[PDB]
Parts: sequence; structure tokens; C-alpha cells
Amino acid sequence: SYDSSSIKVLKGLDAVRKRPGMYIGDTDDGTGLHHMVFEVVDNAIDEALAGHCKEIIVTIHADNSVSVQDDGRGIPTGIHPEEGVSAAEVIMTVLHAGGKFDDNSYKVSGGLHGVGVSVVNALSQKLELVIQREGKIHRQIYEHGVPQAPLAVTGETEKTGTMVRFWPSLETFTNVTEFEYEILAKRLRELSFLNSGVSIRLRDKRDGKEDHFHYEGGIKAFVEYLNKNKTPIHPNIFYFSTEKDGIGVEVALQWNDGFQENIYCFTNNIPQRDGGTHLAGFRAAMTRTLNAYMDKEGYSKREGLIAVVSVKVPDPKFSSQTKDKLVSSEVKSAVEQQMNELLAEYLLENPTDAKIVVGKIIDAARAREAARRA
Amino acid sequence: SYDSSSIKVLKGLDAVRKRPGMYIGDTDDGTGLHHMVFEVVDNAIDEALAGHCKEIIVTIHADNSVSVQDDGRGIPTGIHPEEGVSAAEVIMTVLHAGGKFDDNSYKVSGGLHGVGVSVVNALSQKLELVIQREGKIHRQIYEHGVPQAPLAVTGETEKTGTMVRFWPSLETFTNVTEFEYEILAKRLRELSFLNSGVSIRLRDKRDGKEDHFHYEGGIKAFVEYLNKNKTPIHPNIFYFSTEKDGIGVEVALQWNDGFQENIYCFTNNIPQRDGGTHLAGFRAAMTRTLNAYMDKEGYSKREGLIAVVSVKVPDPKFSSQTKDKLVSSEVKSAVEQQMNELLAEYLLENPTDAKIVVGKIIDAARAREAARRA
Ligand SMILES: Nc1ncnc2c1ncn2[C@@H]1O[C@H](COP(=O)(O)OP(=O)(O)O)[C@@H](O)[C@H]1O
Ligand SMILES: Nc1ncnc2c1ncn2[C@@H]1O[C@H](COP(=O)(O)OP(=O)(O)O)[C@@H](O)[C@H]1O
Ligand code: BEF
Ligand code: BEF
Ligand SMILES: [Mg+2]
Ligand SMILES: [Mg+2]
Repeated sequence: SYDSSSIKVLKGLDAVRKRPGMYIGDTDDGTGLHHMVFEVVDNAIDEALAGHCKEIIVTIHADNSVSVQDDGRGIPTGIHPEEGVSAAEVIMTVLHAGGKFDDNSYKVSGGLHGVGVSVVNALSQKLELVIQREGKIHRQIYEHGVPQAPLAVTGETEKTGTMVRFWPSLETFTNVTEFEYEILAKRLRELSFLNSGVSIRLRDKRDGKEDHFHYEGGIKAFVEYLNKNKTPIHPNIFYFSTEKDGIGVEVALQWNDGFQENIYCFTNNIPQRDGGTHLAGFRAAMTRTLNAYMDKEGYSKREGLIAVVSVKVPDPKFSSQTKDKLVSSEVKSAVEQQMNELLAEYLLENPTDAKIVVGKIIDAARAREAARRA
Repeated sequence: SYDSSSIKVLKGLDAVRKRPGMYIGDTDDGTGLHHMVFEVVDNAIDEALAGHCKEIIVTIHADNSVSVQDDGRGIPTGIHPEEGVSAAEVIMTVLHAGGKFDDNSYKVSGGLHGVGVSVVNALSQKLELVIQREGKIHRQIYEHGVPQAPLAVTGETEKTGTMVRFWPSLETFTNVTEFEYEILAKRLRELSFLNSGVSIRLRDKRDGKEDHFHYEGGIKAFVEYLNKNKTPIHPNIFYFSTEKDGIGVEVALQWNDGFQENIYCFTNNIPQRDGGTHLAGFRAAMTRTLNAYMDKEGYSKREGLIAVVSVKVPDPKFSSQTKDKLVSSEVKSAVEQQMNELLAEYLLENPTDAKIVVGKIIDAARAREAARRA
């Protein structure tokens, strides 16, 4: 009734179809459905991080599919030894297969699990792959993760690029089956701030609607754009970009007169909705740097803050498969030391801003303490 | 400089060692280190869910290892066809391999990915496996996930059981390398409330300290125990257990005079720190049932609530690999319909409690509205 016959092994992409939650996320509320695009976008953005991709075009087609065109190096096409098929297919049909397991192809990348586009192939009733590399145009087609034919040359070109178009399987995603412009747009807008000098085009063929994102101001202008609708209470955005002890740290921030706290963290451009070591360094330096400034300015002894903290780390570790929280320990200490040094400078060189920020922080403690009215 | 040679495939458990974050979680803060135990405990608890395990003993050894003994059916020992080795080894060395992919061995289980104890084997410098099944005692030993010898009979017994002891690899976990009594204890305490009639023993061989958890009152008494230190403002805990349309729903709750909101959700006994469809049904029924009761009692038109919502579902879907959030859509609607029917009854049959709970909820809106003092 329960023995060795009871124990089944899932091969290839079957485990992804069997358990999409593990790999793509919520298959019902639209978040996994949109994450199918992002997985593909992130692989492009990774070509960009490495200096090989300056244009990305994401297209929402009229048949419910979505495509992502990059002018990167193109997924490798030659025969994989060991696996005995094109390298391109190995990456589409094998889990834990890729070139971000070391640092030889992307010094730094979002990807690291060797799975993402594998997942997309598996949860897609159809996938189309068009590779421009080594002078040749190569192409292949899959259905529910199955190659209907080996990868084949179908022309000649000088261009370099990868194009992936997928039609999600409805045998997996439910309720939210249609792609939403604004969800894709918000993430690509943010990508353009994180990737200066890369053109990111968003096309919707359902209604002719279009976007071209290519802001220049980097995460500085990201901050401005986030304070676009609240009122910044001080004119000088704190900003820096450093790269020390193998870690890239880049921070921008600026306070408005509202009451929210919005600190957007990123590791190799992937968002951490739940923070992690980089957030924690950010807060420890904020609090230490601030309190010294008060002590010095003779004061005795969060709200309105918008900030972007973006780090570049060679081999990050997350807490989970969603990359929602960064754990690489050495990153707390890197953001800490850097903020402490430069925020401290910032306050000296901008004493007018300083006093205003601290004046807001004081004002808020005064408000709550004026509910000693019991 | 970047071609087919650039694309590496990780085989067996190497991908777990390479990316533990994906599979075990934070390797630095102790949470993944403790999750190594829980993975093993959950597999035992699963034997219990199926009616085959009435005792679990978890032992913290003096050499930094931990063991988990169950009187379940024992992991299968016979040769696996296809894989050509004992079924036991397949489960220890293969990803996406197990018997919770269908419903033939566990109608309902925490496990579903076919990975957990595989992960533990991989992140353990040593593992020991002792299986009591089919009259024979079987045993095997691994090192960094590698079987030092096939699985072997080493005695005869009538007993049935599985014993796993592991010594975490320090080449993976950092900072927090030592097991903490209280973390294991808190989860096993809770397990005993969720699993009535199962004895769960916790042993620490570092200091002779011991616990035996075997509460009888089920999730009802779980609630009492959570209100043990705050003041319950009403004597009758709302409770029910139903199983309808293939879904088990069990809820207990009770309000105290504090201001926190603590609603503990579970699916096949796994915690959802971030809620999901079961939480959402719980809140929608709470609010609908409450508002009808006010309307009826002539009132015009969260805080202090402690509740446990535990569901039993055959094939759950989570949003992520951590099982932190449940997405199985049909579960919103099941908890909704059941709460609505029975909470409504509860308020009728206990009008004294009713008025008190609603009186607290009114009191809180009165307090905040008395900060119209601007
Ligand atoms: N647009 C692209 N251009 C070049 N290489 C790509 C592209 N997309 C995917 N790849 C290759 O495929 C590999 C595996 O892809 P994926 O499964 O998404 O996982 P990962 O990015 O986790 O390694 C990548 O590491 C990269 O080497
Ligand atoms: N204590 C146990 N008793 C009986 N069977 C077990 C035990 N632990 C593990 N197993 C078997 O091993 C399988 C795979 O284990 P695991 O890798 O933890 O994944 P899962 O529980 O996700 O299937 C289980 O599904 C179950 O069939
Ligand atoms: F994109 Be990989 F799976 F990190
Ligand atoms: F325990 Be299994 F990996 F869900
Ligand atoms: Mg990727
Ligand atoms: Mg398991």
C-alpha cells in the first residue's frame, strides 16, 4: 500500500508544471503571469549589465503572447557537449543550467539560479526563440516546453540578439490570463533609471499604445520621479555611487512632507520587496549619521523618506527563490560604511537641507508626544 | 569569450549547495539552519496526518547534530526501478522525488515539492538514516549528500519508523551555527495542538533539558494557550471543524483586551506567515457576519483578536517555495462559507460574548475618532 512503487521522480520541466508556485509564484492573481515576462526581461537586463545590450523591446501581442527583443550577444547556439544538443535548448529545457553560476560571462547579474526562462518555457503552451549570433539567424519552437525541432540556421545577419515570445499555458494560469500594460510599464520605467543608456521600448499591439523609456538621470532622477507628486521639502537629493571591496553601492534619497516610508532596494537590479542586508545597512547608517549631526548641532536627546538603494554584488545570496530579501552579510557592512561616510559629508555641505530634514523628524516626534492627552 | 562552453549544468544536489537560498533560506541568521530540522519534522508530521505515526522525538545532540525519530511506516527501502537503487536513496539524492505528488500515500501532506529532505542531505556534512520497515532495520550514511554505501539490512524488528540525524555543513551555514532549544520548541508545541493524540518529545543532550508535548484540546486549546498571558475579555472560544467539498476547515478564535492582531494560518500544518486565500476568507466572513449582527441588534453604521485557521487541502498551491502564502483559490470560498454559517450561529447562541466583542470593536473606533482634537 506504500512502498518503492509509491515514489515518483519528476523529470525535465514536469516539476515546474506540477508545482508552479515553487518557481513562478501565484498562478491565479496575475503576479506569476506577469513574472513570466520579468524573468525574460531580467535576462535581457543582464546582457545590459555586462555592457552588451543597449536596446530592449517588449511587445504585448494581440494573441495574448508577449515578446522581448534584445540586442545582446545572443543565447549560445553551438552543440553542448555532455547534453548533446544546442546550448540554447539546454537552457530552455534544463533546470539549473546557465552561465551566471560563475563570473566568466556576467561579472554581475540578476540571474543566478539557472531556472527562470526554463520556467517560462515550461508554463508556456508555445514558445518561439530567435537567436542572432556568429553571423547566423537561428530559430526554434517549443510547445509546453518541448522542442518541436532542433535549433536551425534560417538566414545570415551581422546583428546580435535574442528574441523570446511566449504564449502562457492556460492549463496553469487562471483568473488573470491577460497582460496588463501598466504592470509591465512600471517595472520597465524603473529599469530605465537603473540602466542608463539602454533604450527600453514597450509595445501594446492590442491598442497601438507605446512607450520608450530612456531616462538619463540614473537613480537620482528615479528619486525625483518618485517625489514628482508629493512635495519635496528640500532641494538637494543625496546621491552617491561607489564600488569598493567588490561591492557596488548606489543610493539616492530625498524627503517629502507626507507621512509614508518608501525605500526601494535592489540587488543587480532585482527588487527586494522585503529588504535585507542592504536595507539594514542603510538604516543603521541613517540613524548613526543623523544622531551625530544632532549631537554636534546641540539638539538634546522614517516619515517622508523616499530612497533608492541599489547594489551590485558578484555572488548574491537571497533568502528565498523569489529574491525578495538579500542575505549576503558583507552587504550590510558595505552600505553602512559608505552611507556613514557620504551622508555625513552630504549634511555638512548642505546644512540648509540638513536642518529641514531633522526639523521634520523632530516635528513628528512632537506630534505623537502631543497625544499625551489622556 | 561567451559560447556553449559558458553554459554549465548543475547535477544531483550540487544546485542546492550552490544556491541554498533557493531551497533552505537564509544561511546566516539561523532561520535556514532551523528550517533544516523543520523539513524533517514536517515529513514525520505527514506520516501522522495519514494515521501512521503517533510518536515523534527530536533530539539536539552534543555534537551539534539533530535527530528526528518517528514511528511512522518508514521510508520505502526496496529497489527503485528506473533509478536502480533503494527508494530511500532516491528520495535523499534526487530533487523532485517523493510520494506526495499524488494522493495514494498521503491523502494530505505538508510536503508537495519532493525536495525537502533532499535539501537537508545536501546541506549536511553528515547524514544518518535508519529505517524500520518490512521486519528489517535498514541503515545508510551520507556525507555532503553522497551515499558512502548502499542501504543495508542490519537487524530484525517488528517496529516501524524512520530516524534521520544530520550534521549541518558549515561550508554553508554561517554566524548562527548552533541549534536553539526555544525555536524548535515553539514549533513543536504548536504542532502538538495541530496534531492531537501524537506525542512529540524534544530532547537536548547539551544540558539534559526535555519536553513532552501532547496537549489534547486541539486548536481550541491552542487559542487558550495564546491568550494565557493577555486577558481574554470573553469566556467562550469560537471553534469548529468541518470537511466539505474536499476541504478541511478548522477555526478557533477569541479576543483579549490588548491591541494586537494575531491570526495564525496553516495548510496541512505548514504555517503561512503571509496568509493567503484562507486568511482572506476568514476576514471576509468575519466582517460580513459581524455587520449583519450589528444591523440586527440596531447598531448604526482586528484589535485584540487571536485566531487559528488551519486547513486541510489535498493539493494545495502556494505562491512560493517557502509555502508562506496559500493561493488555492477554492480555499477562500471554503473558509468564507463555513465561517459565515458558524460564526453567525456562534453569536446567536452566545449573545453575551457577542455584545462584548462588538463593544470592543466599537470602543476602538471611539478612541481613534477622539483624535479629532486638531
Ligand atoms: N537574452 C539572453 N541573452 C543571452 N543569454 C541569455 C539570455 N537569456 C538567457 N540567457 C542564458 O540562459 C541562462 C539560463 O537562463 P535562465 O534559465 O533564465 O537562468 P539564469 O539567468 O538563472 O542563469 C542565462 O544564465 C544566460 O546564460
Ligand atoms: N519520515 C518519513 N516517513 C515516511 N516517508 C518519508 C519520511 N520522510 C520522507 N519521506 C518520503 O520522502 C519523500 C520525499 O521527501 P522530501 O524530499 O522531504 O519531499 P516531499 O515531502 O516534498 O515529498 C516524501 O514525500 C515521503 O514519501
Ligand atoms: F534567472 Be535565474 F533562474 F536566476
Ligand atoms: F517537502 Be517537500 F519538498 F514539499
Ligand atoms: Mg534568468
Ligand atoms: Mg518533505
